[PDB]
Amino acid sequence: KPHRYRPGTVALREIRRYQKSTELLIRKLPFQRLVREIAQDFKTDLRFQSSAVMALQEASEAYLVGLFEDTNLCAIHAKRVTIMPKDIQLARRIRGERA
Amino acid sequence: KPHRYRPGTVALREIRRYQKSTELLIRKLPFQRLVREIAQDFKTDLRFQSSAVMALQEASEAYLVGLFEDTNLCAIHAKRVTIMPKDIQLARRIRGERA
Amino acid sequence: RSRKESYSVYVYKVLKQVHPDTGISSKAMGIMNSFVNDIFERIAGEASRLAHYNKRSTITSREIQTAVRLLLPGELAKHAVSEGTKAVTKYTS
Amino acid sequence: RKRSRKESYSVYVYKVLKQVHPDTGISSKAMGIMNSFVNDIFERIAGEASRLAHYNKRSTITSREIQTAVRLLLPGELAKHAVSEGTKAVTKYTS
Amino acid sequence: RAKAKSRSSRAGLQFPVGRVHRLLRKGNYAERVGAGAPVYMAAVLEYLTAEILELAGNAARDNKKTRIIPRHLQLAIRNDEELNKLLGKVTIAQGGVLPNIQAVLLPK
Amino acid sequence: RAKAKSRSSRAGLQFPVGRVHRLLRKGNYAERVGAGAPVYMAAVLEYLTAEILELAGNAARDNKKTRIIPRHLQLAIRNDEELNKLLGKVTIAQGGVLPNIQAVLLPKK
Amino acid sequence: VLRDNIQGITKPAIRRLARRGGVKRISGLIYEETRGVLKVFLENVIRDAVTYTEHAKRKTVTAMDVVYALKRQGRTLYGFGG
Amino acid sequence: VLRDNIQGITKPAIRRLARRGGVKRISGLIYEETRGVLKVFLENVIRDAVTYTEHAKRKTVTAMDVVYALKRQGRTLYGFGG
DNA sequence: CTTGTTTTCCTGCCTGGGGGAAAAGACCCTGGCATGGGGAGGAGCTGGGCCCCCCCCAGAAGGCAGCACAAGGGGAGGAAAAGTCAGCCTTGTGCTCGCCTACGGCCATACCACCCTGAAAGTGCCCGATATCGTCTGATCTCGG
DNA sequence: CCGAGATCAGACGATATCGGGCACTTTCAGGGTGGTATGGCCGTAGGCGAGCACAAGGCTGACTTTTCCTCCCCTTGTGCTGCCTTCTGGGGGGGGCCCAGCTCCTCCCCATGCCAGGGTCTTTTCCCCCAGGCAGGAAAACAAG
Repeated sequence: KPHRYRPGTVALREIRRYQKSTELLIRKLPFQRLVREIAQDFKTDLRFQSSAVMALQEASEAYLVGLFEDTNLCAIHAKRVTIMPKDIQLARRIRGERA
Repeated sequence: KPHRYRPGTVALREIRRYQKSTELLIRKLPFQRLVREIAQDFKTDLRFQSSAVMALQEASEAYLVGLFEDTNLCAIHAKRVTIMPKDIQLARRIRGERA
Repeated sequence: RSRKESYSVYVYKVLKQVHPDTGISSKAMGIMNSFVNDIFERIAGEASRLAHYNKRSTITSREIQTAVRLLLPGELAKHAVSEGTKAVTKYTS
Repeated sequence: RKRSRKESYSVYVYKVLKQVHPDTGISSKAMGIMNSFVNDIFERIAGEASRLAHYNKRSTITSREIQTAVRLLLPGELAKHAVSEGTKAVTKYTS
Repeated sequence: RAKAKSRSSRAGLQFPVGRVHRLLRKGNYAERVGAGAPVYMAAVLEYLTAEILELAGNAARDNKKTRIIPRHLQLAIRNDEELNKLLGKVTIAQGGVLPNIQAVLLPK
Repeated sequence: RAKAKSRSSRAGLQFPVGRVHRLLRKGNYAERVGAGAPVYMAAVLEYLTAEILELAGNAARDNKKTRIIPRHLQLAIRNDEELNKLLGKVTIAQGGVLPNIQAVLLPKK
Repeated sequence: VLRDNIQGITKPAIRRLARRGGVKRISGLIYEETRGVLKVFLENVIRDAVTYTEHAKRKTVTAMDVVYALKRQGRTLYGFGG
Repeated sequence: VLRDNIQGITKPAIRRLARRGGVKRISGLIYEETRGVLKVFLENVIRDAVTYTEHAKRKTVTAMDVVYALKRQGRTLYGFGG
């Protein structure tokens, strides 16, 4: 049979790859569509400076990357390796987003 | 043999009694003596308004209660009821006071 | 001899307008004056930042309205904006 | 017609860069970030000094207020060195 | 309004339009302050006043008390979801905390 | 030192004392701005800029690069303990994150 | 761009974000929670950016509007100006 | 007051503070850990307040100095002036 | 412990695109001069923070019994991960249009500054009336049998 | 499901302290008038933001295997809780004292305001060097015998 990697080594390879890089991980167009759909609920016929959408993408990705670091710590505290939604809820509650 | 309360009931009664109260839960003189000790390393021969030491006390006692209110969640997340130093450390790190 | 000013002659006139049965303690009055002093600074600072962003040198009502919208939650902002607009509309004419 | 001119710290950041590290350049995005950093800590210190001068009912922002704002805003060694360099700059500007 | 009286009465408020204007002018927020800014601010502040005083009076009446203490203000602020979001980083002195026990810490 | 020249060269700074004074004057901070307040701020900002531009230069030299990019500044800021405290709530665009793996999430014997 | 655009932050993208965050294993329900979290955060930031745009009497949301909105919530962003 | 008043925060006091936070069971190291946490926080506050005190050329630490030091850290305090 | 198998780093070559220096200009910092005004300084008053003493009893400290919960260990299953394979939709390029934001010029009306007066509110004095303490039962919760 | 025993809850006598109201004042808000300068309105332009073909190919969506991680149950002993007794020290009252924080009057040095002038900072060109891409080779972990 061909060569197959043991579960959990490609995960660390991806961790190192995406930590050594500075690229944006969400594709630009699906996020731009999300931003435009969200802003319509606030005001219709809204134009977006491309730099504004890019700034929103960078801020959102920074937020999610920082939140996953608080989630991984909760998952390690609970004597686990896998992160679940309860970890995200606890991290948000403690940091002050759910009270 | 005399009557005895099973463990946990007195703790819950104390929780109910101290959550319905408003008074200060730290003795005033031992806290004033600690404030007048911390201030010396910054500036000597400092005077201290009673209002100032009261403000410090009612700020620290709301900091510590709010911190234990997060340590309790950090203990419950690990399928526990006892609160341990690791819970306090995790709560503080997620809050941002330890990073 | 000096005198100090506080929102104690005005909070106790709204308290007797909304609940004309209950009183208020000195410590509660101090807390409720600190609340007004904090919210005033919040709104005024946000309006100042807005006016500086838009290269204006005058703090109008349309800056206070935007500061209120930014600073307060949904229903609180909706009611505060309407109260301010009613007061401004009656004051002007 | 003409286009309105913009102002930034991109002439002084580069001057400091060539003093502390003579042979390395700086990219445009990095210069843009270093332009927002200076503005951010300028606004922080200026606001702290303004509130400081309002607390003691003073109308003038002075090196005293700037020094106290620096001591209140920066961590230990950063505040020590910033206060020392600012005091040296003020002493040399006066002498 | 055409009647020439105090500016708070002219606006229908109970908060001081004059001293709010003076505080806006001498607080160094902008070089100029409009005429309707104090009126708007003394109507937002007076509404935020009656939103907390009403709930604190409700809390005081709920405990057979005819006076409002810091505990009543804390109860009102922390029980109202919007006011707890506004004053989320504010410590009410001598206010205590809401009565709250996690359901996992109760006997089964 | 007594001179008739630019106030930046009179104080020994590379940052604009005149611009810093003008921004303080038109920033609505106080009615009056003293003579030594712009000199103090133009030196505090210069020291902080020098600190970051030295740490980021070190980081860029550690990556075999002649040019400073946002990743180098992010590395400098998050690797300096006293600078990470000053910029703890700040996002650096295209700065990435500090590489780190928890000791639990690693292969064992 | 009117309906069902939240399913554009795909499972691989959320996996890469967690990998950069140091996450070694992910449960299958994490994605529908991270999407809600991202929607809430974006709805909080854009709500203030649009308020700034309306106050400026403009019809285009600018990078300065986004940067100021982010700065308001204690999430200062360096790089796009300000 | 010169030496070792951090133990003036007795274990019953820490237990009462824990009970007011909804804590049912406490380990035997929470007391030392909490004393450390209390000292770290008081050191920040009674330093940011003494900074104001020496800026006002005063030797007494007034309640307003403490209130401003708490406000500048995000922990606004109502009731002690302001 | 080896050998085979992927993935990563290294190095040389090619290339392109963007950063650093030069050039013209324009605009704001500086120098000079006159002027008001805030605060630095020297008194004075007195409020309050510090120090001391005496008393008590309320709470902390130590100990003992004992029990229930944290933690280690074993087993089961199910559910992410890793690897293929097919299609789709992102992105880069290029082309087109027109809408909106910014600049310029003009002016008008709104805000600052100043001069006075009066009335609002800030402080002090005083009185009553509500919150609390204390004792007595009444109800409810907890735990053994 | 049963009966004791502790603990909280309600209620009335009462007592002091603190909220609420009345008078003096004093100090700040408001009316009237002058002046100017900021912001609103109209007009112009062009920059950039939106919309549309067209690949192609990298990326995403789906199916299979399976391993290992999460979850549950058991058991032990250890650390936590609960109650009793001791003794200390925190809380309270009363007095004395001296320093420090607030106020007031002088005036004088510092900050401000305005005009003339240039030297420093801004924007546009451009070119050459540093960083990106890519192909071939060596090294390095990784896993199955």
